[PDB]
Amino acid sequence: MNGAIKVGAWGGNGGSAFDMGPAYRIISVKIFSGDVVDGVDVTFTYYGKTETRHYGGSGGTPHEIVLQEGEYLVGMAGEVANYHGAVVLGKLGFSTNKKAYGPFGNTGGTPFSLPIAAGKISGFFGRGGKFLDAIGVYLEP
Amino acid sequence: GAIKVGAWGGNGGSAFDMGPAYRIISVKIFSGDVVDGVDVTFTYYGKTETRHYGGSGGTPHEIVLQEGEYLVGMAGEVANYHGAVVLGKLGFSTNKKAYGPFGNTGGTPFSLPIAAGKISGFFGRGGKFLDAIGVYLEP
Ligand SMILES: C[C@@H]1O[C@@H](O)[C@@H](O)[C@H](O)[C@@H]1O
Ligand SMILES: C[C@@H]1O[C@@H](O)[C@@H](O)[C@H](O)[C@@H]1O
Ligand SMILES: [Cl-]
Ligand SMILES: [Cl-]
Ligand SMILES: [Cl-]
Ligand SMILES: [Cl-]
Ligand SMILES: [Cl-]
Repeated sequence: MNGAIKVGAWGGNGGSAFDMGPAYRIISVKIFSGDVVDGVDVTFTYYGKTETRHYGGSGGTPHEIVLQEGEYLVGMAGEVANYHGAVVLGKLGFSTNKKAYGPFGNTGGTPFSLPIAAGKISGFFGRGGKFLDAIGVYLEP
Repeated sequence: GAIKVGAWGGNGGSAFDMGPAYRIISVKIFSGDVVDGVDVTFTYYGKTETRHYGGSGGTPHEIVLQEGEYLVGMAGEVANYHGAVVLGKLGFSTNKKAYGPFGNTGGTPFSLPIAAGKISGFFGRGGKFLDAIGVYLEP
């Protein structure tokens, strides 16, 4: 994009592209998991108004990360998994400058990790179908 | 300023920190069983410098960047090796080719695809082998 740093897409090539773009501020992220990651719902500030986007499928059970002020997403790790034929995220977690969350989901696979020594996660993108085939992030300082 | 991603690997060795370069020219990865070391050669504020990270061992494999060839990928495997935790395998992708991975000791893998941006620099820890490595990213 427009001076943007986009990192990954980890996962399979199934499903449909989704691209959140960068946010001014991520308010909350909400991961839906059972066996795998079903989806992610994101809520953020763009242009001064609140927006919420719904990625991946609609299944699974929510795990909500509510960023306090001064809390930033500075890590994301998971496991790329075969699952009933499709390659999707079997596990997904996140770290802020305060706590870790997850990983959510119960299907192991080939792991990925993204420690962000400097910067934060500013947005998301990836692939979505019945479940969360794949996920990447936007970065910024 | 910068966007630093990772340090994948162990906590032994001494830290290193190339900082971001203007352009990267070549990366050289010495490996045997594991990843012994990396040489980087790059331009920086009108100079040309080289740095060697980690040890003296291994057989080299060179990535020489062409006109408008960026590093847009790094990937390998964190490893326990006769004690120390080190890069056991390591490879890069340019926007034209994949290279490697070099080294022959699996373990727990990592992948950093860059969909938008480039690797402009390295940091990490090194000793006799390449204990840990991370990268600086830029648009
Ligand atoms: C109630 C449980 O909460 C977490 O442990 C999830 O990983 C499970 O999938 C389930 O939602
Ligand atoms: C390969 C997969 O096998 C089982 O997991 C089924 O329930 C799926 O629908 C698919 O058939
Ligand atoms: Cl140094
Ligand atoms: Cl470069
Ligand atoms: Cl040196
Ligand atoms: Cl570029
Ligand atoms: Cl060592």
